[PDB]
Amino acid sequence: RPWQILSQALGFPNYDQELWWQNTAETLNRVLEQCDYSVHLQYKYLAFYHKYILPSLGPFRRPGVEPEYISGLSHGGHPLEISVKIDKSKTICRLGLQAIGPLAGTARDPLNSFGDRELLKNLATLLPHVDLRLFDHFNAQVGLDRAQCAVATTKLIKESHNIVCTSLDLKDGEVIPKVYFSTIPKGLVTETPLFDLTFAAIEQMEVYHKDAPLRTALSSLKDFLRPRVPTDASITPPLTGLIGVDCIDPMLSRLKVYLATFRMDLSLIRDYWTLGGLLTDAGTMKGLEMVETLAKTLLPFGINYAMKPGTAELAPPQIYFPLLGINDGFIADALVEFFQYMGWEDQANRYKDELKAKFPNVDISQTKNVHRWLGVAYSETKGPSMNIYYDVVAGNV
Amino acid sequence: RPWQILSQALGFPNYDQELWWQNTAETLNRVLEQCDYSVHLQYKYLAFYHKYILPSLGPFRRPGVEPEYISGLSHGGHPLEISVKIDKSKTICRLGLQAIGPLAGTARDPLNSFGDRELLKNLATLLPHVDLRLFDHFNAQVGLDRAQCAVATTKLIKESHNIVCTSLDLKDGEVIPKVYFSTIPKGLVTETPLFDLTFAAIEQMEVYHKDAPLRTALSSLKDFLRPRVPTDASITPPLTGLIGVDCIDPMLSRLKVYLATFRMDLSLIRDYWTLGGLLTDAGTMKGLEMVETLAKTLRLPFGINYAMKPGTAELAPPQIYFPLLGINDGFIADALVEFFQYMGWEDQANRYKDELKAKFPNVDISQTKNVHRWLGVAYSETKGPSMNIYYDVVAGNV
Amino acid sequence: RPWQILSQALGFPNYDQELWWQNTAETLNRVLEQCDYSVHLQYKYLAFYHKYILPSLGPFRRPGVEPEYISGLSHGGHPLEISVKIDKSKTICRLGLQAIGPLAGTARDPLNSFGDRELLKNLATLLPHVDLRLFDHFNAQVGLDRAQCAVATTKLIKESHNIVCTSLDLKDGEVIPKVYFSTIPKGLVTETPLFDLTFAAIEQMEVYHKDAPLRTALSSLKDFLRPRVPTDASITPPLTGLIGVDCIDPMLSRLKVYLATFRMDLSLIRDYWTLGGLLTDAGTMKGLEMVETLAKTLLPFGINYAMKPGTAELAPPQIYFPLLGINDGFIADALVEFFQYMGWEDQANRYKDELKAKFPNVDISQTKNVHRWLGVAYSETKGPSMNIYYDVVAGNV
Amino acid sequence: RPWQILSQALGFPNYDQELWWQNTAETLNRVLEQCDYSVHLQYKYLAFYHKYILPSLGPFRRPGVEPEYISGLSHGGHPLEISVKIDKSKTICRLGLQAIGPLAGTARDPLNSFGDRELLKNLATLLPHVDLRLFDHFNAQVGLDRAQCAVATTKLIKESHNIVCTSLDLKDGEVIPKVYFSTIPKGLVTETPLFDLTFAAIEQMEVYHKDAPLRTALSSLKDFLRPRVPTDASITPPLTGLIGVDCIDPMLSRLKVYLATFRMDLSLIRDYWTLGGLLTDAGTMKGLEMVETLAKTLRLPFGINYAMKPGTAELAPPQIYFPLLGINDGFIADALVEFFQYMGWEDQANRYKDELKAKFPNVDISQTKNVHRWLGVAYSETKGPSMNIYYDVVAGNV
Ligand SMILES: CC(C)=CCC/C(C)=C/CSP(=O)(O)OP(=O)(O)O
Ligand SMILES: CC(C)=CCC/C(C)=C/CSP(=O)(O)OP(=O)(O)O
Ligand SMILES: CC(C)=CCC/C(C)=C/CSP(=O)(O)OP(=O)(O)O
Ligand SMILES: CC(C)=CCC/C(C)=C/CSP(=O)(O)OP(=O)(O)O
Repeated sequence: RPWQILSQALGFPNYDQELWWQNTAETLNRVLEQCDYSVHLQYKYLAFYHKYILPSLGPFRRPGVEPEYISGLSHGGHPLEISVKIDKSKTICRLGLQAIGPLAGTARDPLNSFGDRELLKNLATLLPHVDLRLFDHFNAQVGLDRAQCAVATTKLIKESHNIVCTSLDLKDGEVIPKVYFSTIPKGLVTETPLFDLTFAAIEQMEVYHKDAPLRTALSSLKDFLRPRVPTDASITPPLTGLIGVDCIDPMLSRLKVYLATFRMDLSLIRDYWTLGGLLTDAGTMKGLEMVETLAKTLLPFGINYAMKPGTAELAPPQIYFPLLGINDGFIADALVEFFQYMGWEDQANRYKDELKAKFPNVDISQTKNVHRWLGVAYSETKGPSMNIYYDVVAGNV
Repeated sequence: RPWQILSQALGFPNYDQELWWQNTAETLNRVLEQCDYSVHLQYKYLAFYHKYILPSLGPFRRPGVEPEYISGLSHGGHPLEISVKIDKSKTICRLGLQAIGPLAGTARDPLNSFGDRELLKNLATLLPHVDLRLFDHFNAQVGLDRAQCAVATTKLIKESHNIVCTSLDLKDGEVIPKVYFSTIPKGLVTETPLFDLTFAAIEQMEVYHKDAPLRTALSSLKDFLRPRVPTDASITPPLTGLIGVDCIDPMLSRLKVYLATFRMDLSLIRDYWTLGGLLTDAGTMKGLEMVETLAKTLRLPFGINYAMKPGTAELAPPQIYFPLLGINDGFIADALVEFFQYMGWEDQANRYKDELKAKFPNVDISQTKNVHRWLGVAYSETKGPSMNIYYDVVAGNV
Repeated sequence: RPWQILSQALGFPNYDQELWWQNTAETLNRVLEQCDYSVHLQYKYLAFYHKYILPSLGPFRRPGVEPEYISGLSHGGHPLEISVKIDKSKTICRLGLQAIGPLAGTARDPLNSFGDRELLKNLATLLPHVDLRLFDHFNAQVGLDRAQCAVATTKLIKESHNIVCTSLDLKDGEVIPKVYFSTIPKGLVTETPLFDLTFAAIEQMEVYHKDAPLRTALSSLKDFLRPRVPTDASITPPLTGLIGVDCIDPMLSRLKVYLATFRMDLSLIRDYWTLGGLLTDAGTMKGLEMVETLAKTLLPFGINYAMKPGTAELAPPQIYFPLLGINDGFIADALVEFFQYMGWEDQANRYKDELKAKFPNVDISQTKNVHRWLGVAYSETKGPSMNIYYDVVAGNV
Repeated sequence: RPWQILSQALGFPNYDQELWWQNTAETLNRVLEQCDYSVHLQYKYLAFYHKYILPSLGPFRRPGVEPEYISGLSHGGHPLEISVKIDKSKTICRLGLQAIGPLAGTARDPLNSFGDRELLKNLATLLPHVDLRLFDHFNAQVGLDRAQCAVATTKLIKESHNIVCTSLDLKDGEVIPKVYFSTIPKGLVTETPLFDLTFAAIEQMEVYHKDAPLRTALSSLKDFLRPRVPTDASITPPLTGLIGVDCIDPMLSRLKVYLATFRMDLSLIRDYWTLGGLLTDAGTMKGLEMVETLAKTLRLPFGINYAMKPGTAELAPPQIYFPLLGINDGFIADALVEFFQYMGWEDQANRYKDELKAKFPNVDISQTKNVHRWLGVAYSETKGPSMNIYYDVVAGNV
């Protein structure tokens, strides 16, 4: 199998990398097989993962070895998730990580401020269409100096000592990077409202200055958000907690504004999904029915508003449900049910057996940490989709 | 001597780093001695240089070995300069380089777009006061993607295939980084006027949005520049060719707008120095007299660098850079002696020549015309007059 | 194709590595395909080649860039050859290289004394059955200190400033390393006879002390060689110029003693092949007829005497014919003829078309440097075989 | 101070290297000062240490972070010691380490078989007189393949999962490497007597084949050892546990055979020191009196190290190593003062305690029992008496 062949051919520079491979790569290869990637792409993505991602992952937290940097991306503190994005017809695999610098979580780098960009630089000489300009824009607007990073660490739990996260879509035959910047450290240290910071960073983008439609969409979103998030500097959910961009040509990149909140019920889902009554069309409502059904059939909730240059009008957000603490066999049975409801019979009929085969070392009827998040979306052009995020290390140990 | 001891202690990871050391470090150690740095700071800076700068300099261009990336920073194509900044009371040493990535000047990195930031990241875990926000801001506004970088290379000579360069001030026992971003590649690829792209990038700075005084100073500079630099997309002089920032807290960083031009005479000097009559105070006029005198005493373009600080509403006189490539270095030394006497810096005058010879022991500097590359002169209200002398260190050694 | 997929997935740390890949890896992948390696082994070997060999190859000599170290392994000074070993039924691909240290050919490393062992160390943590003890034994007996290496360089042409060479057999599904140590630098600097040095280094092996049969074989070989190679310190071919070992368990390793000479004619072939009349059996003679025929149908000639612990009796050597300067289309037509004579009809019928497909950038009817060496062997148990060494860079530029 | 300046100039590639520096370099700089190394040599050695030794030390074992490889070189499992060698006229500093590979103590490298050679290769391009031939010889004779290394790990406690270690003498402004190869893993895996495997490896040396005098000295040592060490395959004392060489021209290298044993009293000391009566000369007897006196003034095994040089036919007295782990370090300091007075080294006696406290400022050395780990004593016909004091530097700092 590719993951075994690459281990034979490449070995490992060090033991943490070897332990990362032994705890993730068989799962990754399985996901790729299940999603119908050809063998040549399996090799491509696994070889890429070996060379670029393994060294980015830092030490492998395990009994007796407590790293200096502890990630919020997973239950055991490992800076890695693997996700799938499921349509009617097809499934795409994606990696989410934090790239860990070698002084991360110590005085010289308290918020792991440098590793992700270093990874992106290696990707920019690897891949012709990687563009770092929006990364650099937002790193400039929300990043902090060393002293400020140290102040932020005294105000934040260990699992939130970060400023950026990276995801890599393994799509078509390419690697497509996207990043998310956190607003909280800058809000805490500057005592500036999260809302003001978020929109000020956005309004200073080059593309915002050139694109009237984006400015119109952003003004509707600010109207919607202003009354719903804090006006003061407090970290009171609901709040504008992340800004996401795609590492592509800025005029093509989707700009994402992510809300985090700890309350969700039907009223709130409806409010978020329709932007308080702004969106009342049939596509929107069909999406809403999906999301309501999913909630009935079934960490903060997330709401992600995505905007593109050239589009004046806002769409429904993607909504993220946290699943940590809920039985993974229950979740699987629920998703089978939801897939049937969506008419995705094939996905329903394979979901549970494929889930087990992804995570052979664990008994999913006994685990509660393997499914970590579920995202749901509905797009006027693309259709409905569902994003499932897995704590791959929890699924392997 | 420190440069020799460090060569013995540390060796070299490869032969290009060894050649960079054998052509630069003895000079650098000399400069630091001549500037009255203590032995401990000589070690600090030479060890820093070995660890951080040698790998950043890439291959050492030499007969039989042509790198893929050729720098415009020096005559022989070497991405390094060493400068001194001279006052009444003190002299400080500065390094200027381009950090060369390992695929620089090839399809995967046509304009060497990544090495300087990588160096800066390493400096940010080394030094507590290094700040990358303004670097990242301007890299975002004036940097180009790979395909654009490839287009730019078809429109620029090999020595101008760059977007950024870095200087490191070796001051107060610290290393203070500053960078300069080139506007030309973006201007060429986007067919936008240099003046428009320069000020649009500046106007999107976070600090510009928060600081009324900086906006006001910028606004006076634009009024001065707009009728003097092109309004079209042409690359013709005087032009806004570089944006400089200091890699420190954005609220403390000096923002620089550098003009390049070929034409200079006393009336242009006055125009640049006084911003066409805007500045008429005694300090300004005393400065002007100094700069005129230097010009009389004395091909690359002239430079004119307008430096602005958040919290300051008013423009000061720029620093003026005289290009010295092609002029005999013994003449330049005699000219500087003369100028130092005129400023009343007798001690600097009496040591300049002997010190120059001792900086460059492997070459006869009276026979060279490329060792002195630039001379910058400045006057400050609070700080006094200063002179910046930029040396092509490799031309001084090979 | 694997070589293209790996280039997409891995990129290159630097431009010399990229140029090595662009001048060799398509050829390598072609060789592996032609030899019926499965796709999974093609990936294994090409990924291995990317990770381990590319950085070992040093700079890529090209117009305007003259490295400090110039290899004798190829016509353009590149430290690389690809060879095939052909039987009746099957063909095996092998890599020959010098691993170039980053100070090679300069005062701090005048004879490139360190790179090969550094490569072997990385292989010893990659591959479970790699054994370095014989490497270290011979490096101890024939290696030189810095001053001695500098003296040797004043007495040797630039293309012979080396002490070790490495080959990697890509066999079964493994990588099997072998090395060759040169005796000449130590002979020159110490003014010791090459014969004395060679046998003294051998007689100090641990396995020689434990294995009576090897000592008996070695005593017959010394009897045969003593009158034929110099008794003085001169570098007068015929001479004992290399010692070869396999980097495996010393009790399994073949020990090789390689003679170089500039004269070969029928008398001498017969003398070398039969060890001056010692070997007169039917297998030996059948081998001799092969070798004579090959010579008629068609750098020093080489003669390689291989011995194994547990075997008291010497076998016929492998004989190496240099082909540099001879037309590569002529060579191909000759080999087709020789293959037919051996009854290897299938090999004959595909040789020329496969050769062209290995080296598509060149016209083999116009080149004289692509075939560099040919080795012929006959083994009592294994049968006849032929080793063809290609200047892969000459075949690509 | 140099250790601080280098930390400022160089920083650290990772947090384990930073912790190694923060627990060792201040001590090391102190030792070098105390030994009257000039500031330039202090820089030379501390910069060398930063570049070459810090990466070789692997992870810094500490609460919450357990490495895969645990060294027997120190009490806390840290692969580092610092020693001083004291004469009448001078004191020199030595580093002892294991160079830890990145897969050490795991399936791909169970006995850390590659790191020390890799360090030595880097030293061989750094320093002109470093020679790897004897290293490679003994690595060939006593080193093991992966499967054998895995077998050995099942028969040895974690702290003895090693085959080699390295010392670096910081002498004459140079770095002089030496190594010690363990015989036990080969003895265990092959079930061969340690005595037989030790001498078979020695007897295959190129220099042994060329040097009649060394063979003769070896022959006298074997006669002495054969009735004292086991004839069977057992790992019981006194045993031939290490072979030491200097990484120099084989014809100049001292070959060492190190015995380990637990039992010592005055009659055993005499036996080891005189080789059971073989040596009876005045120098030898004067040495013996010294060593007896030290023993009276004063768990790891005792060591006895027999050092032989090509061209010398006759055996000299060994160096004897007293194990000091578990004994109070204030007592040891008082004992050494007493011994120094007895040797007539008044100045060394008068400074020993104060200097010890200044070497280890972060710990109260009067409360510790692991900081002094070994004390070696030697007498040489030509050179005089000497004392080697080995410190667990990390135990002196944490
Ligand atoms: C770890 C935190 C803060 C939230 C977990 C959920 C998460 C990382 C959503 C990322 S948005 P994304 O995966 O990029 O959604 P798509 O546009 O790729 O479909
Ligand atoms: C314009 C071209 C071709 C190269 C750049 C010229 C150059 C080295 C400008 C340096 S300005 P700088 O050294 O930063 O002067 P200060 O403001 O530090 O006094
Ligand atoms: C470059 C020089 C000195 C000779 C060229 C021929 C050469 C390298 C023969 C190697 S012997 P080898 O390839 O290992 O023969 P096999 O036992 O592998 O069949
Ligand atoms: C025997 C065990 C458990 C560890 C080795 C003990 C050790 C550090 C011996 C060093 S002998 P050494 O420092 O080389 O003495 P010198 O001959 O240099 O005077």
